[PDB]
Amino acid sequence: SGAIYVGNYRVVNRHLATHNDWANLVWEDSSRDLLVSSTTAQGCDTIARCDCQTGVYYCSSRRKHYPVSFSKPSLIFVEASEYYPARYQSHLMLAVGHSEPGDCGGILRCQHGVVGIVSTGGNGLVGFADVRDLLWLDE
Ligand SMILES: C[C@H](C(=O)N1CCC[C@H](C(N)=O)C1)c1cccs1
Ligand SMILES: [Zn+2]
Repeated sequence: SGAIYVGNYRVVNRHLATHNDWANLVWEDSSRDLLVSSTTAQGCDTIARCDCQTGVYYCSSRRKHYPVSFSKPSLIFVEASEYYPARYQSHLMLAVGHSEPGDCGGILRCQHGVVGIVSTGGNGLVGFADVRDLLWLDE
């Protein structure tokens, strides 16, 4: 569970999107595990516009924030699940750290703002769906 609220937008994991999210759809990318829906209320999360590779993420399965070094967004293979078949997920960043099913949605932040949200995990690794390239979220 977890979303980013910037302007009139809500950024969630596509596999966790609700009926309301789909009925108020703006953009969705299955390959990125991302969905953006429209909100009535105005959001105040600052999206980072950078090439930072160090940050801090929220881990609900531990109730702790964790500093991580993370990779640059890229096509990483992700194993089959009840939401998607085996495939390469684009714009994915990996870090050594704890992630469990229930942790998707946790925000990764650097000094510049929100970088992305927890999207994958397992094997002592955590994967983040990057949002920095989505410049339309600001306007
Ligand atoms: C094993 C599972 C995972 O990697 N999944 C399932 C949920 C959907 C993920 C995806 N991005 O396709 C893959 C997770 C462990 C920790 C957080 S999610
Ligand atoms: Zn940054």
